[PDB]
Amino acid sequence: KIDIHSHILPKEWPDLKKRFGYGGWVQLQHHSKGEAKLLKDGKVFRVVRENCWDPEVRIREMDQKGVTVQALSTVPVMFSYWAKPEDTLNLCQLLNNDLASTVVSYPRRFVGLGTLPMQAPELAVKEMERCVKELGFPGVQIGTHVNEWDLNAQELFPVYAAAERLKCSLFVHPWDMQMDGRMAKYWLPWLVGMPAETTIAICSMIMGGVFEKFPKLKVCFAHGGGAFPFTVGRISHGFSMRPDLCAQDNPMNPKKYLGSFYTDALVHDPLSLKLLTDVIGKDKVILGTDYPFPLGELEPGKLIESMEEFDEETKNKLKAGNALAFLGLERKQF
Amino acid sequence: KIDIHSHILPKEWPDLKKRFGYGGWVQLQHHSKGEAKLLKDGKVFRVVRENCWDPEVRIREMDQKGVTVQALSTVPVMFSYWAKPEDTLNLCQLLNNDLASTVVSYPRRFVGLGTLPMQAPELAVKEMERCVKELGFPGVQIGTHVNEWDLNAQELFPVYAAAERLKCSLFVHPWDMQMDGRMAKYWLPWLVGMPAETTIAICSMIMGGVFEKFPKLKVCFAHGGGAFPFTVGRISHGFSMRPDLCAQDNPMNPKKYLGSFYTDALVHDPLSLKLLTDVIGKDKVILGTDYPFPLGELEPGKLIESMEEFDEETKNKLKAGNALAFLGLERKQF
Ligand SMILES: N#Cc1c(-c2cccs2)nc(SCc2cccc(CC(=O)O)c2)[nH]c1=O
Ligand SMILES: N#Cc1c(-c2cccs2)nc(SCc2cccc(CC(=O)O)c2)[nH]c1=O
Ligand SMILES: [K+]
Ligand SMILES: [K+]
Ligand SMILES: [K+]
Ligand SMILES: [K+]
Ligand SMILES: [Zn+2]
Ligand SMILES: [Zn+2]
Repeated sequence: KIDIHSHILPKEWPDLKKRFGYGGWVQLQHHSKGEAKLLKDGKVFRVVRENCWDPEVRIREMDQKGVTVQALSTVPVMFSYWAKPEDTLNLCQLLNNDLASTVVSYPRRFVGLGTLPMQAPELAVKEMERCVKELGFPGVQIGTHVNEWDLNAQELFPVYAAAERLKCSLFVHPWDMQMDGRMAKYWLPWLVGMPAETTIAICSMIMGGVFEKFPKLKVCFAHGGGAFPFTVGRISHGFSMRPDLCAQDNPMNPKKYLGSFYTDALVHDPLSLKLLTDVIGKDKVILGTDYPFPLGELEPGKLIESMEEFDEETKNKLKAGNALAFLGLERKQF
Repeated sequence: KIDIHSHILPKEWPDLKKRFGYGGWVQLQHHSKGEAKLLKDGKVFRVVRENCWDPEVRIREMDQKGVTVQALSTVPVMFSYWAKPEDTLNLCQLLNNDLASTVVSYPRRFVGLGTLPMQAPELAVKEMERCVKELGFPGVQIGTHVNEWDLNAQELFPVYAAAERLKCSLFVHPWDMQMDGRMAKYWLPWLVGMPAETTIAICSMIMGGVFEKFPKLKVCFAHGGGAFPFTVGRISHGFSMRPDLCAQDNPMNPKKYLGSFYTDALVHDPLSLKLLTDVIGKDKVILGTDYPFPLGELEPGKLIESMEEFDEETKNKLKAGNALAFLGLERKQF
C-alpha cells in the first residue's frame, strides 16, 4: 500500500561545482535512453534507471506491485552536510521544490519528505518551516549524524523543537559511513556500516534525552533500526551497569522508549521481521522498500503477506496503517 | 554447566614499558584488598575485583552460580597486536603459561584458551602449537581483526590451516573498535562497537572463503555474533545483488554458512536468544558469561533456563553440550 522508504532525484540539475565554487558534489548524466550515471567530480559510482527521476515510470511500477502511495525523499548522498551552510540550503530548496512539484502532480500517489541544511540549525529550522507551511510536506529526511554531531548534539535541539512544534515527522536515514580502510570491501558500508549507523543514531537520541525532551516528536529509523532490535538487551543492560557513562544526559533506561519511535520493515527475513514487530511494536513498524535500489525489497510487501503469524489487522497496519500515523495523515489516497 | 566466555589476568606481571622499550601497555596495580586497578601508562580505565585473577575466588563463585567449568581466556586489551611481533609473543608466553598453571591447579573447573601474536602469523603458529601440545589448551582467543587485516586476509591463513590440523578451536572476541571521536560517549564502543566488530568478522570469514577452505575449523564468535543473526537477511540479500563486490573470493551465499560456526548466548534478552537459536542453530549456541565483568551475565544460564520455548534437551546443549562439541572435549568433568 504505502512505501515509506523510496528515493527520487530531479530529472536534471545544474553543475553544482559551478553554482557554488568548489567540488565534492553529485551530478547526473543521461548517457543513453532509460539509464543515467551518478558522478562525483567525474568518477562514476553508480548507474540508475528511469524510475529514479521519472514519476510516470514510478506510477506504472507502483500499480504493478500494488503500491498506493510512495513517500518520496532524496538520495541520501545529496544531504551535503559537509558543504558550506548557505550552499546546502540552496541545494535543499532546489531538491524540495522538485519534490513539491512531483507531489502536486499526483497528490493521490505521492507525499514529500524534505531535506534540511542540518549543519546550520538556524537555517534548517527555517527550511523546515517552509517545507511544512508552504510545500505542505508531512516530514523531512535527515541523516543518522551531521559531521561530528550525533543526533544527541544540543546544537540540533532547536531543529527537534521546531519539528515537534510544526508536527514535522523525521525519517532518520543512515549515511556517511566509513567508505575506505577495512570497509572498502564486500559492500561492507552498505551491509554492516549502515545498520551500525542507525543503531548509533537510536542510542544517541535515547541517551541524549531527545525522546524525553520532545515526547511528541515523531521519528522513524531506516532498515528496521539497524541492529537495535537485536542488541537492545546489551544496550539496556549496559545502561544499568554503567549509569556513570550512559545516564548523564538522560537518566531513563533505553527500554523505556520502546514504542516511542518507528522503524521501517526492511529486514528481508521473516525471523528478523517478527523480532522487529515483537520488540518495536505492531503499531511502530512501517513498510519500506528503498525503491528503486536493488538492495531493497523487490516485491513490496511480499514479506508481510507471507507472515502467517500476523492477523489481517496487523498486516494492514504494517502495510499502510502505521505510515498514516507516523506521517500524521488520513486516508485520502483511494 | 560450562561457561565458554570468561576472562582472567595474572595476579602480577612486570613493567612492560621497561621490558620492551616503549609504552602503550596494560599494568595491574593492587590498591586495596580484594580490588585492583588497570593502568594504561599510569591512567586508570577500570577497577577490578579479586575474582579477575584469584582462582580460589572464582571456584567459590562458580560453585555458588552452578558453573562446572570456565574456559579461561585473557582480557582482550592484552591482545597487543599493535606491538612488535617478538614483544607480543613474549607477552603471549607470559599469559599462556600463567593460564596453564591455573588449569593444572583445578583441572576439572578450567580449560585454557591462549592468546597469540596475530600480527606475525609464523610466530602465532609456533606459539599456538606450543599451546596445544605443550600446554594442552583446546583452543585460543583472537580478536575480530589484526590491525588492517580482517579475518579474510590471506596472511592469516597459516593460522587457520594450523588450527584445522592441530584440532584447535577459535574463540573470536571483538576488540580494537574506535574509542574516540563520535564513539567516545555513552559506552558506545562496548554497546555498539563490539557487536559491529563481530558482525564484520563473520562477514570477512564467510566472504573470504575461510569456512569453505577449512571445513573442519571450529570457530566461535562472541556476544551472539553481534548483529549477524538479525541482519543476515540484509547481508545475504546484498551478496546476491552485487556479486561483483562480495562474491569475488567465495561464490557461496552467506546463508549456506548458517551452521558452520558457533556463537555464545550472551544476548541478555529472551527474544534475542530465541532468534539466536533460530538462525545460528540449537547445536551452535554456547553459554557465555563475560565473567567477571559487569556487562556479562550475573547468573549464568538463568536466561536459558527461563526459556519456556526450549525443551530440556536444548537447554543442556546450550548449557554445556555445545561447548564440549566446539572445544572438542569429552565429559572429563564428572
Ligand atoms: N560504493 C558505492 C555506491 C555508491 C557511493 C559511493 C560514494 C558515495 S555514494 N552509491 C550507490 S546508488 C544508491 C544509494 C546512494 C546513496 C545513498 C543510498 C542509501 C540507500 O538507499 O541504501 C543509496 N551504489 C553504490 O554501490
Ligand atoms: N572505556 C573503557 C573501558 C576499558 C578500556 C579503555 C581502553 C582500553 S580498555 N576497560 C574496561 S575493564 C574490562 C575489559 C577490558 C578490555 C576488553 C574487554 C572485553 C569484554 O567485554 O570482555 C573487557 N572497562 C571500560 O569501561
Ligand atoms: K507530520
Ligand atoms: K556539524
Ligand atoms: K579443540
Ligand atoms: K543464560
Ligand atoms: Zn534508503
Ligand atoms: Zn569478553
